[PDB]
Amino acid sequence: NSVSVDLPGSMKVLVSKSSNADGKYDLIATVDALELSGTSDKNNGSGVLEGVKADASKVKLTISDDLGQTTLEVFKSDGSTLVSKKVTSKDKSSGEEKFNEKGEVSEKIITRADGTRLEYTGIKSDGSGKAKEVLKGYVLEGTLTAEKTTLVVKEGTVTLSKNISKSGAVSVELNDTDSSAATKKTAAWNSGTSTLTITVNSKKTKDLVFTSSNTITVQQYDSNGTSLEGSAVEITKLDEIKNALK
Repeated sequence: NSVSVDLPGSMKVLVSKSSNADGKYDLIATVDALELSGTSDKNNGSGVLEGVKADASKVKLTISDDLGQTTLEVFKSDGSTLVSKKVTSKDKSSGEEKFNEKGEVSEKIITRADGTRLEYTGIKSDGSGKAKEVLKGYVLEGTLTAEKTTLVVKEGTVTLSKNISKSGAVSVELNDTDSSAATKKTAAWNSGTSTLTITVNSKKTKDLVFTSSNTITVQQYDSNGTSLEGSAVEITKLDEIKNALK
């Protein structure tokens, strides 16, 4: 008469209806094809379950006390060193890591609640590596250091750099090697509205907004260079970012 409990990370746990003589509850779960089991001092499905892979790697599922978060770990066959770790947090975002022989992270894939991703690969012991942000319709590529992620789009002599600091703060910059005052793009970043305003020949030409929904929109200014015109258009493909940089 166990009770099924729904968990973050698309998993379920069965918890015993009543406790044992020690006051503890039995837990069972099946993850992929793997049977895991454990015992808990709570009655709600939280606690620790363990099992093994067919190749003898140890597996542990840890469910936080309030059911808000789950962690699914795989270890070497003696249980000592991590091989992989997936944490699903209470917003249903996830972080999935792989580790090298010394337990150092070598890959980290972050999936946000909206499905956009940050993919960090080839991570070295200094926390540097390759980076990709996977948006709806397009990807942005660049690098990771312990200070920031920098994602880069090039168009003509313009380079657009989207920075995500180690703290998560976004900033964007634009650099153009065009020397002609008539055509050279410059830009200013407004952190309060997450907006990059591009200027050419001393007039504002467009606002690129990096939204909290992990989209980018573009809106043009009137020929006066002071009032926005029309309405902002959501970028759907990388070509449209490049178009905004022409």
